[PDB]
Amino acid sequence: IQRTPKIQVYSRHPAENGKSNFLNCYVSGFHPSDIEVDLLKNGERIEKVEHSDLSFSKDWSFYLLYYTEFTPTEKDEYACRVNHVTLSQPKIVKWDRDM
Amino acid sequence: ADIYQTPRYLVIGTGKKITLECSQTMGHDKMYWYQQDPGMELHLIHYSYGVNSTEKGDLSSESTVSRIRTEHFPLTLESARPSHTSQYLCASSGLRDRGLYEQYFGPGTRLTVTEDLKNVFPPEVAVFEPSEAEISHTQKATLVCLATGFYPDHVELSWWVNGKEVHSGVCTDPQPLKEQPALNDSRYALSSRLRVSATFWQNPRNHFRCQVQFYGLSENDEWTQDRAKPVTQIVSAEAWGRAD
Amino acid sequence: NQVEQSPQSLIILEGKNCTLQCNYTVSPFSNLRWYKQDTGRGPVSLTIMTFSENTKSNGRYTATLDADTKQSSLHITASQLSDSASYICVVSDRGSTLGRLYFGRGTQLTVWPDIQNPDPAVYQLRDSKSSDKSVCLFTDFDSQTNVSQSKDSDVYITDKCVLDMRSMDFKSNSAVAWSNKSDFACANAFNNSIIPEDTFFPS
Amino acid sequence: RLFPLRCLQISSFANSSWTRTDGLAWLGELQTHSWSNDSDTVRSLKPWSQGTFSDQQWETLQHIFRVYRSSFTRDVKEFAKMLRLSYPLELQVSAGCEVHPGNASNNFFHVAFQGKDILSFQGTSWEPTQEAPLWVNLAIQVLNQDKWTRETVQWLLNGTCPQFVSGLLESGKSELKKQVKPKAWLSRGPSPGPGRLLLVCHVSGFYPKPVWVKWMRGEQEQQGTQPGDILPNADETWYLRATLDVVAGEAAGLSCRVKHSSLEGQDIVLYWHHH
Ligand SMILES: CCCCCCCCCCCCCCCCCCCCCCCCCC(=O)N[C@@H](CO[C@H]1O[C@H](CO)[C@H](O)[C@H](O)[C@H]1O)[C@H](O)[C@H](O)CCCCCCCCCCCCCC
Ligand SMILES: *C1O[C@H](CO)[C@@H](O)[C@H](O)[C@H]1NC(C)=O
Ligand SMILES: *[C@@H]1O[C@H](CO)[C@@H](O)[C@H](O)[C@H]1NC(C)=O
Repeated sequence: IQRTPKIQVYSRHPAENGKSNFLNCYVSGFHPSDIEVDLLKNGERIEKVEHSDLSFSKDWSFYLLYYTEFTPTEKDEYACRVNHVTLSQPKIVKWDRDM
Repeated sequence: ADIYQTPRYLVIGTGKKITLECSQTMGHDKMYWYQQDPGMELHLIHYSYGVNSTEKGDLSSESTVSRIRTEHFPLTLESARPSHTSQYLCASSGLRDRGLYEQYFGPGTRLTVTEDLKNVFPPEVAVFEPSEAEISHTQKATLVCLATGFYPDHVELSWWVNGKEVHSGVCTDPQPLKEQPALNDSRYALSSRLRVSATFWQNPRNHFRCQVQFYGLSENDEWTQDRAKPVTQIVSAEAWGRAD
Repeated sequence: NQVEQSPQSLIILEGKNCTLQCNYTVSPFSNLRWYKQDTGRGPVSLTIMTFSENTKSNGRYTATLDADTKQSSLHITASQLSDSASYICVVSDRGSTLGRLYFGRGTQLTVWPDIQNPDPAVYQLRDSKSSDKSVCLFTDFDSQTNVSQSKDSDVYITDKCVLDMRSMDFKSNSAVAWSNKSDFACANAFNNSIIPEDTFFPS
Repeated sequence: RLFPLRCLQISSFANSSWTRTDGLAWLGELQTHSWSNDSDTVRSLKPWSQGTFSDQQWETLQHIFRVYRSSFTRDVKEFAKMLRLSYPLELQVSAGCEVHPGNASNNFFHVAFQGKDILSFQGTSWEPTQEAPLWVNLAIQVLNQDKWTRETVQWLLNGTCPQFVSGLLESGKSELKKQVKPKAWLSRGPSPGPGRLLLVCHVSGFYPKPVWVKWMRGEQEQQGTQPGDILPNADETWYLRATLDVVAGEAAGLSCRVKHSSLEGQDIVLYWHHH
């Protein structure tokens, strides 16, 4: 327990209802390496979610890009659940279309 | 200078505790403990990186080591059984000069664990005088020394001329010969020869003595036998220069 | 084992050369060492060479290394009796105290006296005033003779032993035979041994 | 030219007998190599990952790593025994160099224990960092005996590294100069106050990372611009967000301006309202 992850969710392209897109969840200044990251669709995790190889910033903290393929709809909300030895309960950050 | 061990030989009764002492002045940090059965290779049992560090080796033995002072690396054996009868070798690595950490070994401790102590016997010692025949043939004379009936094979024979230890003209058997070979706990025999000039044997001033340093029991061990407690001791026999 | 030595044991005459072999499979290899273990004593280190270096000269002993073929030879020049010893070959998988040492099971070398002027004989040694054990001394034979043990619980015979009179420059083998039984004399004490046809027996 | 090589390593050790040491390599901002603890080899992630280096030069290196990994993992395990370190462990290494114009370069090899610096390789030896605990001096002793490892490292930093980057630079030429044009839009996040508004400018899809986004009034700069982090896209591009806390009645006229290398003279200009 030293540096705690956080945790930014964003899109590759503009949000278009019923049009293919990518969802990026970036994490993000943590330590140690043992992170465990899930992407939620209405509260339920996605099977096909590829990432980049885990790497560390100059300050020795780690970071990961978690990306998926998805078609945004206004009836559906996507989220990113991150769990790590630092924070007690698994932290969730919603994807905000507006911000 | 150097690394040290105590004692050279140790015989203990199956059940008592065992301390094997190892000293090292060199200031070396890394230190080893090795075991060696007559003939077989060396097996590493314990090793210390120095300081306060003690680790097991590639052999899973019963002994424990401790390292509370750089200079000291005592091996302690709690149970003591026949299976522990070996030679035990202390060592240390540490820079001497150029770069690569040489390894320096102790003189070692030969342990022997017996089922009962009344197996232990000291050595009886005789000296045998050169023959008239040899003297007039080779112009030389050869004293022979017999150490007989000692168990265990825990002995250091030495030759003494005029009260000083001598080495030139001496032979002592590498292998102590077994008295009763077919038996499992036989006592031992050991022969040595000091050879000197015919003239030197003929001077009555010249005094020859053969002495055997037997490693036996501590004056702390249990003893209920009728005979004399076979303790650590020197046994001697001598001879005066015969006028021929 | 990962460190193999050849030969197992060899016998050479004093003042002659000889070469001992060592092959390893230790990976990663860093350094090879030669240890001389005189009987009933601790090993003494002689040479340490690295992947880098190919020959280390320690007085009369000289080591060779070929990290290419994972092979190291040791070479003794003008050998003497004090050479007779087990020679251990050790390999380290690190260039610091942080590595392990893999030991060979050793080559057993024996050096035997070159006796140019031999004179075998068996002498009856004057009995001690205590021990009524009659002691026979086979002596002054060259090294091409072996003394066989005969131990019928009543007769004792010790292996041959090389004695060095440095100040006269004389070296002599010897075997000692004794028995506490009356049916024992030196005229036939040895007999199990193949002793020289021209051995001297006095009366 | 800001194109340094960063050879990076993450070693784990959860307890006495579980370990993964995965690594990677960066040339500036791009990932060139990927070294998973499953693989015997370092995987090459680009058509130009081998510089001018021959297959046999690359084999020489491939071997040095394969040995380094395995040797490392046992050595760390022994240091734990030697230095009395409790076993949730985390080791990292950052090694490489950059090539300046003219003659030479500067190199580096830093290792870190539980995210704090412990030692670097300086010149010909290992050196402990200022803040480092005392048991480091003991490890550093044990390391500086190993002349072969020390000289190998020295050769890897002074010699191999800058020969490799020089190759990587010219055999990656066409991809390092490469340009990808950014796209930008406008949105409206939660209003920071009562009568106010939060203007939000998104920008994503640009490969030369060094970018410039600022909200502007009358074509000339304005101060309340609050830029975000420059976050990574899936397809090795970048995304920047920029927000302005303005009063509603003067959102009219405001403008998001984007200066990136892919755009020549012309810049990307977006006006409000056009959300
Ligand atoms: C720098 C890289 C060069 C640049 C060009 C290549 C780029 C290629 C692109 C791919 C990038 C891949 C991702 C990056 C991976 C990490 C890169 C870091 C470079 C690794 C340096 C390699 C050093 C090689 C030395 C080595 O393997 N030593 C081995 C083998 O040596 C043995 O065997 C040898 C024969 O093979 C010799 O006989 C030797 O005497 C014997 O001891 C040696 O046994 C040890 O592992 C030495 C350790 C080395 C690391 C020190 C780490 C500090 C740890 C202390 C921290 C305390 C921890 C307390 C809990
Ligand atoms: C990492 O790879 C090495 C290579 O054999 C292996 O020993 C180790 O167990 C691997 N890590 C784990 C536990 O997944
Ligand atoms: C070592 O760690 C792994 C998890 O990383 C665990 O599954 C395993 O049980 C641990 N082994 C020991 C020695 O407890």
